[PDB]
Amino acid sequence: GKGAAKYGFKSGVFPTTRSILKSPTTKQTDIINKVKSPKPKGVLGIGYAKGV
Amino acid sequence: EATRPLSKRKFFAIAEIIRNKGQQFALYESEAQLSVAKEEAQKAKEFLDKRSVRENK
RNA sequence: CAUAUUAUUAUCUUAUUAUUUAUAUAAUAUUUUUUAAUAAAUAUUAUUAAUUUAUAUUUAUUUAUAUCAGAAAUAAUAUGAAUUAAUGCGAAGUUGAA
RNA sequence: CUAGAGUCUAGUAGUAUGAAUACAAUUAUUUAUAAUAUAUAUAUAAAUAAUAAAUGAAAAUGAAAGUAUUCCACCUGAAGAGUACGUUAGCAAUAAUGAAACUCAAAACAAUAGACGGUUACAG
RNA sequence: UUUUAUAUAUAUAUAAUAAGGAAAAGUAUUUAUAAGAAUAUGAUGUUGGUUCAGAUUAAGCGCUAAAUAAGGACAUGACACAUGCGAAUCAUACGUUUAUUAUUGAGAUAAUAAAUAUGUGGUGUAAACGUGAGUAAUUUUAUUAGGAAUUAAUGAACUAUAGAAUAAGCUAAAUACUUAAUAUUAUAUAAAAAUAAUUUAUAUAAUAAAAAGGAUAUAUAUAUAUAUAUUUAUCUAUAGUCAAGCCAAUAAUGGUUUAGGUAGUAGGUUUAUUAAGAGUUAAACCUAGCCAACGAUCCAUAAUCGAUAAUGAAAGUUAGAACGAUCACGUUGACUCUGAAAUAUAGUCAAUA
Ligand SMILES: [Mg+2]
Ligand SMILES: [Mg+2]
Ligand SMILES: [Mg+2]
Ligand SMILES: [Mg+2]
Ligand SMILES: [Mg+2]
Ligand SMILES: [Mg+2]
Ligand SMILES: [Mg+2]
Ligand SMILES: [Mg+2]
Ligand SMILES: [Mg+2]
Ligand SMILES: [Mg+2]
Ligand SMILES: [Mg+2]
Ligand SMILES: [Mg+2]
Ligand SMILES: [Mg+2]
Ligand SMILES: [Mg+2]
Ligand SMILES: [Mg+2]
Ligand SMILES: [Mg+2]
Repeated sequence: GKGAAKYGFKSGVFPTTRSILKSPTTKQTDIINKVKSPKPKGVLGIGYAKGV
Repeated sequence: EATRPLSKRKFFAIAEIIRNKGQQFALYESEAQLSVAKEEAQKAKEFLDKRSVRENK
């Protein structure tokens, strides 16, 4: 009963709603820009460095 | 950075050297071992040279 | 000293199974060399069933490795124990003077 | 208590108001310097004693038992018990670590009034 | 203060001088909400335990008991089980068996009626149901807008599209089985960039891997075939959906009176296996590592969790019955076939009864 307060006082779970399109569409430019933007390497980095 | 399982317990690989201070330590050790040596040799030469200069006296 | 169950193993035994060795006048398919029985036509010529022959697919036999589970040894996890250590309580008291 | 040396040496062993930082009103003494001309009943400091505020269950503390910060050690009713078992070291002695069941509603601390003591004196 | 004046040696001692004065009327929601009592003492204050007041239950028992509606109901011996049920269905897959009518002469063939699931076949029992033994994580649970090996020429069973559905054998016959025919990856060339690789396109190589007919009608012709249509099946391919396998990070009970543990152990390189990484398993060769007083290893105990239940003011604590999610198991252990997925409640072997 306490945990339900976190979710609007709702007891019981619906199944997680599915996505009609599992991946971003082409017309959705912003996700493409983030995907094809320069990858940051550093203190907060996502890929192997140049010489690594 | 996370990778495929590379062994029983190794699931990460080195991505970037943020700072190479350990490499600096290794290089500086290797350099120092002989860098001090040259100064020691010339110090010994100077010390014995002053010994001889006083010996003339 | 006695009972019980998991775990392991330079040990003993081993179902089945997996690979793995070797052997089959061992089989089955096809390929040869051949032997009988049968058909058509003027000596046959081919056909089926069997004889030898060398490629596959298995069977039996074996070589090695692992292997359920069983023993034997060890250890623990328990359960009981003559014999035995300490301490808790209480009954009205008994004895010392710490 | 153990070894080596001729009684000594070398030992084993490890018992029998935490530390630091910032701050915090006086008085009186001293104490050590710094001055100024014995006198400035001289100022700056630390030691000692009584305080104030503050703290505390109080006794009492009173520049710490106060206001705050940081680090460590320790405590969780009495008795069983620093006992048993196991381990750790030790020739051993010992030491360290260290429970559990049972029993109880106790137990303890400061202070108050008392009667008690060969407790002290003193009187009437 | 500041500015200057005299004097003395840019500076020093003295004397004087000072700019800061403005006025005006009118212009709620406040949030969350925590109480103690008895018992010490000759009496007081404090420490300190013990108990009580509250709510609840997977409840049990004592006494008692009316009707109705709803929610639950072997937590213990994953102990053993009498008896009956819980998984069948398809006759439009193939076969059989009759009755009538017609033609043929005991039968044969058609049409129509039936019977046949004790013969050959297709689909279904990987789910659901129950349970909580094992399991402290070597594959379990929870969470992440987490990943790759950058997961298969896998569709399991429907959708939307195209196509194809051939020949023999063995079965008594076939939609049963065999044999055969026909229908993404690796190379090489370039292009880029989300690049020190991937992707794209092209051209080759092999892809190269299948199938099945029944039910009705009709139309031909010569009962025989054949050819269309309607139905229901079958096979391949693209995508969608639903699904799977693997790894990471954080957390997940008590005992160190369990202090050292680990030799496939920790890491590297190859090979086999897999759709796929990895000492996961098997082989080989190297290095000496890895975990550990922030508690390893070992032991005991336990299925885990929630938007579930109980409680509290809350942090939390407890349960894991009921509702729901995940895992494991179907008397015990190992292995094998099928399959995409199983050490299957299957099969073989063994153990127990
Ligand atoms: Mg009393
Ligand atoms: Mg009911
Ligand atoms: Mg049960
Ligand atoms: Mg029929
Ligand atoms: Mg049948
Ligand atoms: Mg199942
Ligand atoms: Mg078929
Ligand atoms: Mg291993
Ligand atoms: Mg259990
Ligand atoms: Mg639990
Ligand atoms: Mg369980
Ligand atoms: Mg439940
Ligand atoms: Mg139940
Ligand atoms: Mg099972
Ligand atoms: Mg049973
Ligand atoms: Mg089983």
